Amino acid sequence: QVTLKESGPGILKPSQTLSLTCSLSGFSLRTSGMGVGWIRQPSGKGLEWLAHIWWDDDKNYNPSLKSQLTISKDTSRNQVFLKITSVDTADTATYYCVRRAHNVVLGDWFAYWGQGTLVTVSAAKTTAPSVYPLAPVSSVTLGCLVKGYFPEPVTLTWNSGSLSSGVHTFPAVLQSDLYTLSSSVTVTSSTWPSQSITCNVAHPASSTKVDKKIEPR
Amino acid sequence: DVLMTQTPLSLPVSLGDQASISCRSSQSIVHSNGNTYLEWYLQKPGQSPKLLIYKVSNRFSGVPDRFSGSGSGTDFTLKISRVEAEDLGVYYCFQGSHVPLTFGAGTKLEIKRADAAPTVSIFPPSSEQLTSGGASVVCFLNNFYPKDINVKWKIDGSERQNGVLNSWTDQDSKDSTYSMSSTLTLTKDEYERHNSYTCEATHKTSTSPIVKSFNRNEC
Amino acid sequence: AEFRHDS
Ligand code: NA
Repeated sequence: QVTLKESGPGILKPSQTLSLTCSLSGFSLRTSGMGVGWIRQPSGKGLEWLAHIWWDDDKNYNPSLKSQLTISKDTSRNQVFLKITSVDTADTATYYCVRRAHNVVLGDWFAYWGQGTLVTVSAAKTTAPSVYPLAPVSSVTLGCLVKGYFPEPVTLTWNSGSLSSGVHTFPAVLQSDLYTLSSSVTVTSSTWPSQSITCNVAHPASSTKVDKKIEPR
Repeated sequence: DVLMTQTPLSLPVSLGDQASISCRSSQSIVHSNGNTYLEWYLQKPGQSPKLLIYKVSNRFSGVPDRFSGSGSGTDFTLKISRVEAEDLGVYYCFQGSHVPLTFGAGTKLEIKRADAAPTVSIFPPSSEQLTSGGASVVCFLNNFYPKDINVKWKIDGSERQNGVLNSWTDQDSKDSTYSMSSTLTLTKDEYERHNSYTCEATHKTSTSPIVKSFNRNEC
Repeated sequence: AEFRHDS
């Protein structure tokens, strides 16, 4: 019954301006000593505090980003906003808005966090990946290579999921402004290339669906 | 800015073991009101962080009393007497005394297990990629422990730094191993000017590096 | 530099 829900664009280009919103309920930052604020976190990385707004309109900022930040509020439609100007690829992160009071009764701490929202600052345009098989040069390992796609995400299976044990599908990474990812499969040698091993890959945003059988060199 | 130095950044433990995490401010974080706003947070994968401890040693509602925080001023500590599955995740210590509010790097609470050398395999560019004008060599390093590992690429004997990209998986659900994937990306032109391609892995499961390589001709 | 808390 006390909740925080972050709203964002999803995506925007560098040197543009990010506008975030946070829908409060189960409480007012109207009430004395109440405050709400923002903390973000790049994929797989640390937590960076950004800004906090108090019931009385007092505001606090991170020195690093004193020029880019701009926290605001709206007492009766019950919402809090933040904007970062001239954004860039490093501002790509998950953004949480959290609650915190400056008095010992309402809870002087970050007890309540919203589930968050992903902002990704990219100049990329939708791009479909190129899907490549990786056959080897006593169990045998094969792989799939899915390269240069934007945006996230792609999905991968092997033999449409009937294969699963000994599969490692790796976190995707940036190459230029495109994502590349890979997956591997391991089976006993008395299986491949005697049986057939298909790699199945999707990239919904470009409607791309590829099924790539591996073959021996 | 008061930096918060958690040590260790990674803490392998067993299930039901005692576990401790140091967090040290660069400066005092006792607020003039008298309080020390040193908080501890747990983030599990795919979740937002959760408050465990506040004001150094006060356990948050619902938190099991096997979590305790101790300390004063600058030196702070989080202990877990009998570690359980659900405790696993990243622990952040935090100060709310001095603006800018700051967290530590994060101590990942991961499980320990017997050591295991990685299963390396190399893969040249496929026909498909080649007829596109690009060349990537892929090396997998699967099911190893401990998580730390050094990979090198060598082309015709010389080490290569630029144009490489790595990806690591989180500790596996079953065997608690880590896996790694490394890709070296070249222009087709550069690929077909050089012949020998080598993926070399060193790990504290051998003094010898695991070497996997091929020659472009015999491809 | 101090964050705001009630005394
Ligand atoms: Na817990």
